[PDB]
Amino acid sequence: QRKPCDTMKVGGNLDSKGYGIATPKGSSLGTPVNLAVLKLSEQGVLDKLKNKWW
Amino acid sequence: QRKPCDTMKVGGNLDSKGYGIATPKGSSLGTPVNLAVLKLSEQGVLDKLKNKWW
Amino acid sequence: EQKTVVVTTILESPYVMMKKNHEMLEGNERYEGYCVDLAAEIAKHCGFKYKLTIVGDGKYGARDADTKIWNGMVGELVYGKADIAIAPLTITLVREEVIDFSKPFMSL
Repeated sequence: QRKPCDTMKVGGNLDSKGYGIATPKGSSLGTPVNLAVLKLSEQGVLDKLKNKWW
Repeated sequence: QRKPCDTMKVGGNLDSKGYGIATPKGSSLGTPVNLAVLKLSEQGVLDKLKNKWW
Repeated sequence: EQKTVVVTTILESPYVMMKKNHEMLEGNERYEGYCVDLAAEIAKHCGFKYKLTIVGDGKYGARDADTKIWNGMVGELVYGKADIAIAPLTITLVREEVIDFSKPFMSL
């Protein structure tokens, strides 16, 4: 979408993978943010961000 | 790819999901089963069986 | 009593964008974007205080040869420059064995 529109996809993409937040081992911050990510995942707020930024 | 060959895919994948083997809540064998799954994955037999069948 | 944490992020143009007043703002104000407002929402739910920072290596970066000693973005976690990462970074066991990861937020 960033003009000039001189690039294009071809083919049905290659694979499926996830992106996620990360945290070093034993760090206390891990699960209290993971539960917040779960909250957002079930509330669907991410759809607002996707709309806003693509 | 089967004999009639009279139908075809169109487009790419709509989303992504995955399969997992399932059992009732708290089934104690589930972790042995999870280890078996992990080993069969590491052994590449998940490739072997599909390469046989497809 | 009080506590604060340092966050790692990257200026990937879909995910983080440099606000025009880039001369003097702090990283909590320098930036906007999908990662930025996701992080803001996470801190809104979790309540912890934080500061955003760019990855100091500014890149993904490779494994150290024959050692797999980590790149900048991972080392800033493992070596205490930061305590959480919120970035477009691929989930894999070769990383999960070293550090924990959330549930994925997107599939691609």
